[PDB]
Amino acid sequence: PWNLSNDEYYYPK
Amino acid sequence: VSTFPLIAARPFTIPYLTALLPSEL
Amino acid sequence: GFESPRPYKLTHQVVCINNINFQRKSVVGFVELTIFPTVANLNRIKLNSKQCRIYRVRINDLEAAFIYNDPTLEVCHSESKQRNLNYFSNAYAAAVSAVDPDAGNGELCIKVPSELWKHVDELKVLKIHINFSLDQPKGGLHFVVPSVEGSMAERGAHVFSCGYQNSTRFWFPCVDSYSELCTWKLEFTVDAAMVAVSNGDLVETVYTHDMRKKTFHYMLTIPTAASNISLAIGPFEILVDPYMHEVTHFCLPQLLPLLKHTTSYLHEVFEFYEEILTCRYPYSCFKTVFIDEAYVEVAAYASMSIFSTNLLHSAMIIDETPLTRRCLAQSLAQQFFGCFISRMSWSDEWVLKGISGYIYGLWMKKTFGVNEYRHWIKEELDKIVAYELKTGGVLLHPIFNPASHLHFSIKHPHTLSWEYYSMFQCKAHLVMRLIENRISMEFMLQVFNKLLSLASTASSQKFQSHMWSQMLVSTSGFLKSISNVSGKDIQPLIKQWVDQSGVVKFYGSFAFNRKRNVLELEIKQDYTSPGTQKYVGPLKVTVQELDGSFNHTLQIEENSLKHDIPCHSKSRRNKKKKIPLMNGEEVDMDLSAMDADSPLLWIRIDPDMSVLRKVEFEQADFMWQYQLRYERDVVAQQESILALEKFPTPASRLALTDILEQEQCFYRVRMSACFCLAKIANSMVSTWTGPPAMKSLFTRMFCCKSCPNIVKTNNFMSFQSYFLQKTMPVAMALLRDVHNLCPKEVLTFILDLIKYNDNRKNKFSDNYYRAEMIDALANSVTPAVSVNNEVRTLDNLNPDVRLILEEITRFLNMEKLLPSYRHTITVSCLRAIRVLQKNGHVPSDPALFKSYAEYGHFVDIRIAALEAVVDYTKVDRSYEELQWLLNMIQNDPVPYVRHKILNMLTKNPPFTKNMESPLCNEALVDQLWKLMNSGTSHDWRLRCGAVDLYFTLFGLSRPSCLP
Amino acid sequence: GVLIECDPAMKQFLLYLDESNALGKKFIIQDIDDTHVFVIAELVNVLQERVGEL
Repeated sequence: PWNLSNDEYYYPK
Repeated sequence: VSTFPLIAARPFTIPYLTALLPSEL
Repeated sequence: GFESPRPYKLTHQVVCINNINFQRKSVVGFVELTIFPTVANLNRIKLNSKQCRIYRVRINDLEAAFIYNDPTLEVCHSESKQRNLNYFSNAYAAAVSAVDPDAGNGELCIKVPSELWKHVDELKVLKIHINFSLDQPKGGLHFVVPSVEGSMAERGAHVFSCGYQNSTRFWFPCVDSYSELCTWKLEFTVDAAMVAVSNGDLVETVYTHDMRKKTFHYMLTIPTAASNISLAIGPFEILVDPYMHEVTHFCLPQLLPLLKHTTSYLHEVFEFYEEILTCRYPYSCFKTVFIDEAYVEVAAYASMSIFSTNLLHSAMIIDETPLTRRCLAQSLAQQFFGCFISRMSWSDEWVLKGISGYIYGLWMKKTFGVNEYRHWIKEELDKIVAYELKTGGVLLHPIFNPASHLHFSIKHPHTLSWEYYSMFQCKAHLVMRLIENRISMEFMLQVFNKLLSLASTASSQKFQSHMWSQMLVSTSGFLKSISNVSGKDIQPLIKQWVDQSGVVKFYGSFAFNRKRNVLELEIKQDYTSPGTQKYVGPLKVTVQELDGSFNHTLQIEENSLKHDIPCHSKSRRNKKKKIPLMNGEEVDMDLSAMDADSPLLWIRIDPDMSVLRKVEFEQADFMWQYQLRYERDVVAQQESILALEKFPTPASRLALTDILEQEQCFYRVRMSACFCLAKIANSMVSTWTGPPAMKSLFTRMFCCKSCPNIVKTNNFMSFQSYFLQKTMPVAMALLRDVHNLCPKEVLTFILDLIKYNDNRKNKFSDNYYRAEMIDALANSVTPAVSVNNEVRTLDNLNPDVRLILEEITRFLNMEKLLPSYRHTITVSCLRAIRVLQKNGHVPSDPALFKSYAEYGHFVDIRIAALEAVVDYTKVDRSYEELQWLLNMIQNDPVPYVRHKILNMLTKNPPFTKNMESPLCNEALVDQLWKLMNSGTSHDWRLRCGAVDLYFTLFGLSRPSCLP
Repeated sequence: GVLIECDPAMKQFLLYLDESNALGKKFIIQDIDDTHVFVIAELVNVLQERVGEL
């Protein structure tokens, strides 16, 4: 129901 | 009937009302 | 340039519908077309019509003579003894081409009266007034009339236009092609308590003189095709969007709060699609209708979308919010690029399907994150390589057979198999991602904005198609607009991935030369398989060495096999320094497993998925473990999970367990690591030291600190440990002991997870977690040890299975009194009873599933019960159950259920062509040939499903089991 | 290759000649551990001259 992709740890910028 | 009795499946006339609607709200 | 295949040009069409009778399932109406002949001596005018009884036709208020014949009603003659499928496919393609409006043809042939020939030679207007009647439609308009008494608005009866592609001929006579654009005037005289939703904007709503009926007048000034015109008449609850005010949402009665919560996100979808493209939404209104017994889950017409009510959820329902959200998003993407910009031929359909799927993927990227985007792209690519290696290949943009490796003709959308249609849309959006890879994303959005801007300057003119054909896109126009905005042409990429119909297969293996410090890759292609083709372009490879991550481009010509790339130092093993990753960060790695002589940690062939490929790389197991742990790409973590199943060493168990414990890993990687850890644990029995896999980890993550066997009370507010918590016992139940039976330590753990479940404290529902608990109980069932075919009775039941059977009986009976959101526990319990019947535990009796597959049940229960009956008639070779299923295909009220029964009977067939079965009569061949020929003549999706079933059962040649 | 058994403290003596000799591409082709090294066949007799200083 939300983002749930830990994007700040895989693509930090 | 004594061991594992199942309530028989009855058809609804409008099944989305008993499926989709929340009962505790 | 667009030149019409029709000798006339249609300007305006009036569709008036009166007397919608719900008791008799009947509509009456007329249709008035305004055509301009482009060639003199027009004589006959050929229109499209199915199922409508044509009463009278008047051309310019003069009585004209029409003749009707539909060759697609009975495709081959009844007295032809042919029984091969290639004959039927050619005859069906010829029959569909004989009613095709994309040629000059059509089903209703009207003869122009003689006195109008001096009006038609000097090219002046003709106004054709047909009045018709649908007596009891088997297609097109679907009447959902419940059997509660009361008025038709009090019982909840409604009509909606169903079908796919050009299926508007099924409810009024038209020119049912996507290339005949005209303006529209739509009047519907419905009951006073009902509302009629259609395309355009509602100009007025007048009462009738008795005030018992009212007429809805719609006007559509944007020139759309007849195939984009829809209708939904019912007692709908109206809800104006509180954010965007031209958007109205219609639901069935008593479902207004679900509609309020569900359609509350749609303004963000509108804002996204209007800011990546720079055109505003082209239509003046937007209407979302939610209905019962829908054809597809989401249909998109001009200025209107028709969804099923099964998408409506409340605020406490998770695991359904993203699915409904993305259904709304792809309906809006098709509003932009399937309904406003239309198709010039049946070729150039890949352009529209690709642009719709590509901008919907951009929406998914922004909304759910880049990691969910990469996971979705990888699952679509795996889907297409599985389908294309299975059967032939999908050919985007064929030239008119061009694809003769497959049992249907690809000249028309209504002869395609449904799986081919799904893979067509899937491959179209992946090829559009490839075009974005060659020509950057901002130039791609500029292409789409140029197409939309040409269409919207075209959409406001009044000239009858002098300029209205700029709203139709083609392949040559799309490539020319790409070449206009970028200066590069993509003709090699178009020639390889569109015109050629194949995917590539890569087999890679490396060797590190220590002397010259090089990495010798060895990439060979399998190009002799039936689905494959040969790749000769460039190929990216990413090598992670101790000095960092380096990309290399390899030129893979036909005679190429060995590619020597250079390697860097190994001075980050001399000092302990951090090894820099693919992104800017750097981590501490345990280099004890690495080779002493090689610096390279892992290799990835084609990391960005820049070709339509299937890679089979041969790394070492420590390289797969390093790629699972320290990679910053989710598709590489998924492929390392997939490749670690072949290496059951305890270092791989440590790698997957460290992935499972790790938050800040993407959650769908940990959900895969559960099943990979279960498979590895099953393979290293008689070596496993401590408890079963993931149990201690479950008690560490999700149970109480003071009580290890009592689970914590449910708080599902994190949405990543909720998914991991509901997927971990399902994988944990696939554990097996040395005796091939599930251990009683994991089964007891799952039963204690079921008993101590308390959900009185979270703001979310528990139906999916409990349904997954039933799925975990079903996974633990091993086949029973029947002796001398002993009858399975209650006393000789397994002591393990009696607890499982008690739990699923309790769950199903409690669902009968307190139902779940979409009867998820009914579906899970029916699936588990079929699991217990598939092994020798419960008697193999289909009567329970036959009672759950009746008409009055919810559609998820129906398809789960019918899946159980299809599995039963495959295993027990039942003749009467197959006749039951074929009868249910012939006469069921819901056509989605008929399509699903044909689909499930194709996926899990009762016999294949190789098998000798008792169910290989001439009677079954005659029944299925009659089902292809007649019987399925009203749907275009049941007929392709019957063709698929006949192909799966009897093959392309003459049925063998025949005189 | 040519298996050569040596001393752990003497293994790095042949590695310094690898980074100094410009005859071939690389002297040591595979360094097994601390008491086993490999070599293109040609420098055992030449190494015997360096024993006077070792």
